[PDB]
Amino acid sequence: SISISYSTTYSGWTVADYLADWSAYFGDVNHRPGQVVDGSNTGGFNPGPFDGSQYALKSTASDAAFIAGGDLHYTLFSNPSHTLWGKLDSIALGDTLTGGASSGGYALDSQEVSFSNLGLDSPIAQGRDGTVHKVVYGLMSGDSSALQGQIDALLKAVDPSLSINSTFDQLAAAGVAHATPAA
Ligand code: MH0
Repeated sequence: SISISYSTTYSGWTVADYLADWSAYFGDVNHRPGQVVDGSNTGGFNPGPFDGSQYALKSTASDAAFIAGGDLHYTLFSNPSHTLWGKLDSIALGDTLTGGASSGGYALDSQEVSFSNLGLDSPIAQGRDGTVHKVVYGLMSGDSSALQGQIDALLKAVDPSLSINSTFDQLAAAGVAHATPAA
């Protein structure tokens, strides 16, 4: 089942609350045609350059950041172009990236919430319509709807009473979430 870790700072928050709020701070890095010309809004893979167990990206509006974990692959200019696909196990959200390929891996200085054991696997054949692509490109572009939908489906798979409109606390009571110390 999905496993969620959250700082007790967000006790009382719903998952949807938090994601909407995080997305508001992160904004949109404008990773769009004609608007990616350097490393300021690409993010990066570990080990990379185009494949990794992690992909990480910091906001260009704030120091909000996320890390996607799993077995991940970006097609860049090969077909289907600009598609992230593969296995997505985790999404970790917070503030300020640290580390990298040459540091033992990426991490967040403040990791606020993470979602793991997502069990998502999108084949390259699905192109940008794959769930993995939609989830991560959504986050990059200021739209966490895809992530929210997937989390909601995973929670309801555990029990139909669970939701992204559940508080983190309720999800902990249900055995899916685990509180970590204040942020
Ligand atoms: C190797 C650097 C690099 C990384 C890392 C990178 C990471 C990501 N990308 Fe993405 N991306 C990179 C280099 C580009 C460029 C250079 C362009 C601009 C293409 C153009 O101007 O026609 C771009 N990406 C453009 C895109 C576009 C726009 C394509 C279009 O509308 O035609 C999407 C959807 C995209 N990416 C997805 C992603 C996703 C998802 C990730 C996360 C893995």
